[PDB]
Order: sequence, then structure tokens, then C-alpha cells
Amino acid sequence: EEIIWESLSVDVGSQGNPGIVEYKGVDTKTGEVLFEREPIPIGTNNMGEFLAIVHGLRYLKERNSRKPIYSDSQTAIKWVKDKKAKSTLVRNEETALIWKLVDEAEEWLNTHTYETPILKWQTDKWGEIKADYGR
RNA sequence: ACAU
DNA sequence: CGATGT
Ligand SMILES: [K+]
Ligand SMILES: [K+]
Ligand SMILES: [Mg+2]
Ligand SMILES: [Mg+2]
Repeated sequence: EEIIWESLSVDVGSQGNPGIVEYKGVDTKTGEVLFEREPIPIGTNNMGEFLAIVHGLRYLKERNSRKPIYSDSQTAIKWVKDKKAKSTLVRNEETALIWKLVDEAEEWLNTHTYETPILKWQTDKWGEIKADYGR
């Protein structure tokens, strides 16, 4: 603790895993939805969590905001730190879209800079992250 | 085991 | 119960 309330919180929602993947980012304090990604027909939970963080980085950079990002995903936080999403999802025609988005997110990380702290939301102490889908 |  | 990840 404590929660850094002046922050952006992100989370993934899915119908199946692998399955339909979406994500959103919210103001940690107010819950206002700041962005939402159109559902992607096939992806994994961790790919969605990764895309959500990267989108948060791009969102905050465009707005000249120094707020941190919270995610509850140990995996996605690491993948962003590494600038490499180490997903097991097969590459085929069905997964081409998510893989294009993941590849492009990695490419963005490799061509841009940011100071945004990426923080682990401590679900066991604080409850569900504010961007949770309730599924 | 831990995080989803 | 299954799957995605470190
Ligand atoms: K949920
Ligand atoms: K497991
Ligand atoms: Mg999550
Ligand atoms: Mg959730």
C-alpha cells in the first residue's frame, strides 16, 4: 500500500481463453472509462493484458501525462518491461489479427520512450482492479 | 507456487 | 472444471 489514486488502471475481458479478447482503461479514482478496445475475435488473456498496458502507455504519452499504470497481470507487466510478448498462441489465419496487434505493440515499445511507472495492482489487499469487467 |  | 503465463 497505498493505492496511487492518480493513475490509470487497465484490464482484459475475454469470452474463452483463447477466445474473444477486449480491454479497457479507467481512471483509478473515479472509474471513468478512458479507452476501450473493440473485441478481437481470438486471443489470449495475456496478449490482451499486454495490449492494454501498451495502449495505456500510448494514451498517456499522447496526453503528456505522467500518471502510472496499474495492471493485475504479472505476465503482462514483465512482457512490457522486456518489450517482448512471449505468448504460446499458435499463429494461423484465425489468430492473425491479435498477433498483428501484439507485433505492432512490441514495435511501438522498441521505437518510443516513456517514464510511466507500471505498477502491480495488489488484488489480495485492495480487491478487484477498477477496470475489471465483472465476468 | 504465484499472477491472471 | 479448462486455459494462459513466470
Ligand atoms: K472479470
Ligand atoms: K497453471
Ligand atoms: Mg486482469
Ligand atoms: Mg479482470
